[PDB]
Amino acid sequence: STGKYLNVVRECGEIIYTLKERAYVEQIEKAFNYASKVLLDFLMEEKELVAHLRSIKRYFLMDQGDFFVHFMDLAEEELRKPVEDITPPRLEALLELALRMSTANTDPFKDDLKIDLMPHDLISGLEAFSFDYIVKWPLSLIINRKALTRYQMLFRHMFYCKHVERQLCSVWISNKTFAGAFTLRQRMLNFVQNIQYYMMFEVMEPTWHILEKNLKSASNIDDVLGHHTGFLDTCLKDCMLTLLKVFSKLMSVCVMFTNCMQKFFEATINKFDKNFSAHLLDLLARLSIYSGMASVISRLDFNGFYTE
Amino acid sequence: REIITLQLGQCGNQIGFEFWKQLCAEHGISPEGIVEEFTDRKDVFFYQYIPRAVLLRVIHSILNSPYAKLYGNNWASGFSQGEKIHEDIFDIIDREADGSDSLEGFVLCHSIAGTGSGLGSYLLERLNDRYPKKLVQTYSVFPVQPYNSLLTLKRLTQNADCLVVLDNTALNRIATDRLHIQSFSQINQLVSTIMSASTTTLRYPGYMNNDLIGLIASLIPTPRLHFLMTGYTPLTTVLDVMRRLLQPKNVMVSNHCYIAILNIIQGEVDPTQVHKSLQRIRERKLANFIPWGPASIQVALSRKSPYLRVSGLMMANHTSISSLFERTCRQYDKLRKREDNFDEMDTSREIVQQLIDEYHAATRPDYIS
Amino acid sequence: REIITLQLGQCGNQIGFEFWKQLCAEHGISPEGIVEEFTDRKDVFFYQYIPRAVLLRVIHSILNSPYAKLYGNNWASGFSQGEKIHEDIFDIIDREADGSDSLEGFVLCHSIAGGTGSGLGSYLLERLNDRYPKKLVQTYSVFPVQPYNSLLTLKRLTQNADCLVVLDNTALNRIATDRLHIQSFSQINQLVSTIMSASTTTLRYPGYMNNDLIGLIASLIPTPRLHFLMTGYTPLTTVLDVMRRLLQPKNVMVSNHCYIAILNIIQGEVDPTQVHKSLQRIRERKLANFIPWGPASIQVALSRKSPYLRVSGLMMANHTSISSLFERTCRQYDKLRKREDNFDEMDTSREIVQQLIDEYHAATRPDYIS
Amino acid sequence: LWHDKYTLRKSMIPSFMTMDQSRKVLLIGKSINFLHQVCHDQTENAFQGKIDAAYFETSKYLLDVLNKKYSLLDHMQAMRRYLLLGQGDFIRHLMDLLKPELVRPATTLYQHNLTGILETAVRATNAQFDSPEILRRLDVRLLEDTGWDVFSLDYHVDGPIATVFTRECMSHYLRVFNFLWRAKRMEYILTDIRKGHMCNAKLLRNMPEFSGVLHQCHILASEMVHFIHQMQYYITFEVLECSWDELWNKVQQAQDLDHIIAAHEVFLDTIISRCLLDSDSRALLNQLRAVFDQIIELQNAQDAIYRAALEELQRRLQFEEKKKEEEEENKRIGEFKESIPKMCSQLRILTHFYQGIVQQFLVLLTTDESLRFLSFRLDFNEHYKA
Ligand SMILES: Nc1nc2c(ncn2[C@@H]2O[C@H](COP(=O)(O)OP(=O)(O)O)[C@@H](O)[C@H]2O)c(=O)[nH]1
Ligand SMILES: Nc1nc2c(ncn2[C@@H]2O[C@H](COP(=O)(O)OP(=O)(O)O)[C@@H](O)[C@H]2O)c(=O)[nH]1
Repeated sequence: STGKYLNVVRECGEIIYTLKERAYVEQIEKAFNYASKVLLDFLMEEKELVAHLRSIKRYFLMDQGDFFVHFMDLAEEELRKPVEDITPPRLEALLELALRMSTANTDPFKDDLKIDLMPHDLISGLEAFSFDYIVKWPLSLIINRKALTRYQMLFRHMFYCKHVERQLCSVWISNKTFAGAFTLRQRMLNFVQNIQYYMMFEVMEPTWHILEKNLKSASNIDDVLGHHTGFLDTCLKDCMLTLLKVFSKLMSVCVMFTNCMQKFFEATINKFDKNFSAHLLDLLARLSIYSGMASVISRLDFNGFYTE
Repeated sequence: REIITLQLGQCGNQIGFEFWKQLCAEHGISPEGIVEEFTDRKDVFFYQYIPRAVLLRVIHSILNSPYAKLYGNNWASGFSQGEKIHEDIFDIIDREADGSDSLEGFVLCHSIAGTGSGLGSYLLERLNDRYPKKLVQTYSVFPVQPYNSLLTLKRLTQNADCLVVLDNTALNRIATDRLHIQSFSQINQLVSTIMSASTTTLRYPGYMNNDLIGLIASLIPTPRLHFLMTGYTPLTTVLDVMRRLLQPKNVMVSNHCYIAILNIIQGEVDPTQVHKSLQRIRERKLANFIPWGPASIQVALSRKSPYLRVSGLMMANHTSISSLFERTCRQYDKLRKREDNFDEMDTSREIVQQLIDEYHAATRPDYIS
Repeated sequence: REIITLQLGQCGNQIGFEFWKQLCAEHGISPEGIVEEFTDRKDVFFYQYIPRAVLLRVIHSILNSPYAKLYGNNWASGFSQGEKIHEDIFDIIDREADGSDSLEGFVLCHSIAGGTGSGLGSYLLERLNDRYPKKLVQTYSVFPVQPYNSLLTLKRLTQNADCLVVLDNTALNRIATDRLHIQSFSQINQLVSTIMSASTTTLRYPGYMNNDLIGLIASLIPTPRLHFLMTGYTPLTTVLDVMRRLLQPKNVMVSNHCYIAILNIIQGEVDPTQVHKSLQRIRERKLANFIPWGPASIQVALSRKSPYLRVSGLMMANHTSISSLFERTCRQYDKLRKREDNFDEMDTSREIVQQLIDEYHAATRPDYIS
Repeated sequence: LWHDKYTLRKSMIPSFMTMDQSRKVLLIGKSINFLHQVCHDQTENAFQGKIDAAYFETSKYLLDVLNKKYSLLDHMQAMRRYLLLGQGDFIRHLMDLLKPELVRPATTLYQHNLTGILETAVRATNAQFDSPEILRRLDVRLLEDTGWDVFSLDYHVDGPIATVFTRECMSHYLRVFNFLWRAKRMEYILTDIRKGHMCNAKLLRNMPEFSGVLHQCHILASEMVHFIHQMQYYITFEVLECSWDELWNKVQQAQDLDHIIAAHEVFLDTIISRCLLDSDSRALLNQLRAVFDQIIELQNAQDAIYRAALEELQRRLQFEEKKKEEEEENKRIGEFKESIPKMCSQLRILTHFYQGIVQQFLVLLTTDESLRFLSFRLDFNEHYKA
């Protein structure tokens, strides 16, 4: 573990034997403790590991807001087209233009974002889009293809929830210059914007806040490799990503209701109500039966509503 | 998405001129419109730096101020003269619209109490004709005065897609209670604190709320109940701030229940005790909401400007705002029994009555139908 | 290949004099027409040094300037007086032409708003189309009884001049009040001369492409009718920022719709490897639209700033919106036609400008062909 | 001298010298032998530091003598301006003077005549203000048809500077110069046509029955000049200005004359690769030649339609100026209108085949990475790809 650190820095830019005295055992540590301090600092100041994980969080966890509100605004018409119909030379030209025009311009590692259209959905066109990140050799020990697709599994689950309430909030202006759908839109908007808040500030954030501090007291690489996969298996557990497929079908009636309102009937709005409200009550029934996974209910209802 | 702002009348100019001064300092921008060396998204309000403002004898006071390189009393007089310069002021707004990438809104700052009342009534009508897809938020300020006030309310209840009330009366109390002033040059310092901290989530991008339509559609459930009041405590944990916002001593307003609450915490408070306080607010029951629809409270964090400590602002949609109207509605009938058709006032009179009824119907368990 | 320029009327003479001042300052040439000690190809516009200019009251002002060592109001009156002195001016033009090794074009700088310059330039354009059939004619015409003269100049310019660059005093004054805070001719003329000097940058500093006027013309103008161009000058830093600030309507000197051809000239010392990324991202974000019928693209070229004199840039566009301006003039003419020997020439002018506006309006259709 | 005369010996390299260090000495020795003869100028761990100390000084000096006097460096810059058309100003005038000569067949062409033309261009353009030494080597050579198939420049180099080029860089430059010469005459043709149309419509703008077919002559031009005027930019920015930057960056910091040879040898392996002159990209270049041919066939089918309208116009001028009979010409004017739809079927079938060879050209680019930047240049605004 000593020389290997010396090589991922070199290519980029006395000991005696005694018995009953360890004048060499201590000598190896006085060098290994410098062999690491040059590499770790090499990753934080120049090509900014802790200053390298933050950049991935901005796009994968969608921390940076100015980049997505400007990217989906440009690449929406070219995503509703079906799969095997869109030219990647057309998307990447919009991704590059999305970063520079936004406030993500101050990012040294921004040039490692690549478009990767997955073949399968979250078990087309829009449900088959996800970023890909390529990293060099020495850091590839920590963030590798085995533990990067996990970053790509909890990304699409957040790009879906960000897309629906992006257009659900878009129909909000079209109707505002037949009159009983406003109290139903309230039932779905107060559901996604009550899942997103729990998903961003009380799930991944807390885990991330711990990891940053949990990497200051690291002692060896096979521990950092534990504080990382110990962070991804928690985000995928506290979220609904690990089954709970009722959420998948629950989202269908939300996005489809946006299509009906976009076709501008009175017997169809009330049809969505009995269908969506029934699907929601299936969620809180299963979210409650457990041994946080319980505080989510306090986020869904706050007025004692849905007390049935 | 850019937001082009408007300033009408002596009030709108003074609050906007002091709104920009609060923003120009919150960024590293010298009053000479030159960036100082000394991450914050600044493209929404500034054009690469020049503010996107369209002002309309206080103007000379700005041209003599060090910020010069940064750019009657009847309601009928305001609406009449506004028709005579229909093409003049729309030349400016149009040339400022297309030059922008993608217009998003029209934050309009005007007081409903002389010419700002009649002119603003003219603009909010004309914008909906040409621009039908542009949100129009207004930071209206509450004070023949009963006449000019309510007439603007006719337009502000069917044109403006949002409205933030800031009455001078309740502000004057906070000016007297915790500032001991006895002046316009002081109460506006509080107004500029409310206007700037309102759009703190647009200029500092976070997890959510990266666009104006994200702050609007969350609070306003229906096109009519679109009036919001504010609350600003710092004049310490998140529980200390959340408890102070709900006290009636802090709200800028002189049964009843909330509709939607959004909390803005501009501190460096760790994001782990954010759910604990919300859990506690539910237990002690410091606020009640509508019984018919599911109403929840939302809290949002942000980051203070390093170039300039925990603060807090709350965007509230409270039914008790209906009280401010009744004070206007009441004094109107008194002036209606004291002295070419005089029908616009009566037609405006009817629609305000439809609005107040809608509020008092919002607190009923059967507000639907 | 040598380009000869002509200056007519007060506006044309003033802008040409300021352009020559700017160009002499860009090179090492003293006002006394003597090279100073202190790579730049200067043979095109200068003769071994004397400029290739033909000036046609302000001449006395120029003769009193330190640069002395360097050399009615009706349209019908201008045309008549230009017909009267055909041989007198054409002897000068012909001696300066045949004195040159290989003539290339005839740059004409004049104001079509009114006076004698309008009619004189009309007559000169007709006579140059008559005599020289193989010489390109570019015109740096400046836009403002005025509607009459303007429309007549447009009638003569839409068939004779093989290219044209519009300059509206209204947009220039708007920019002056906005970002220069003037409230004057001698101030807007500064920006005019800046745009002009930056227009012919690639001819004086040789690069990979654009070593001749045809290289600039044939790229933009696809058909002989659509030969009106507009200008943009953003610096008043990466190339992406420059290209994003250029396509903003705030900078274009112009008072559905789409683009026909775009050309960018970058005079900075920028890294030339990021230009393809800039174009990729511009196509991604879809900041500008093109014609639907034919394949039209945007071209970009670099150059070097004058070392004797930072990143700048200019943009030449073929936008279908320019027709709007003509409409106004057209409109006014109609308003002037109903309020007051044959008076038929003005009618023919109205007819041909109506033809041109119809062609512009049809250019933005997916079936513009036929 | 650079390409030949200095070849490493794989057999007599000592074991205590790594294979990479043996290419910094062969590049340092060649940098000094070429600095004397051709340029016409005369002056362990400490061991590794000595090689680099002699590298970052000799090479940095070779460029100074090759940029101020024209001196191994002052030849590299001067060999890009002329042999790689990097001058522009000089090659423009040189294509106007060789036009009356190369149109003749090659049998009547003799080298001793062209040299007077080349010498005339260097005196007229800005290339006169130049080092006399590098101008002594710039000459012509005749490849062994038409004059536009056997003309090419050579710039022969012998002496110490010949150990950097080594007879192979001079066999690659001419392999490149052919592609830059073709893509330069295919452009000056398309600015001649585009010049004809600006003087064409200034004469026959009075025949409203001819503009219907004359229009298809303009659209096919403006659709053809785009494909060429865009490929010129990919040649300038993504092949020349980009691959040369990685050479002048690995020269001002290299040394020992063996990091210069290896930096200049790979500079000729990317241009051959970035241009379509590779070995496995054969199907792509032969596909491009067909597009180069369609530009000529337009220029032949244009003047035929152009001149046929000037004759009928000239007769119509004299048929009325001398008289100011009437029935014997209306059949001539009547038949002339009947020949118009015949010519329209030419430009309607020439265009429909030109688009069939470009939309096939793009499909071949999706094959090796830098070519993707070309597909965007052509397909801007998606004029193709539906
Ligand atoms: N909050 C606040 N209100 C103001 C200020 N200045 C003026 N106002 C309000 O504006 C109203 C007067 O408007 P006025 O200036 O006469 O409008 P004008 O006729 O267009 O000039 C008063 O009723 C005040 O309530 C200020 O500095 N702060
Ligand atoms: N942009 C610009 N236009 C000018 C300037 N000087 C004059 N003009 C224009 O020239 C016109 C007057 O032309 P005039 O001198 O009367 O022509 P003349 O009768 O032939 O001498 C006015 O309408 C102006 O718009 C100038 O310095 N800049």
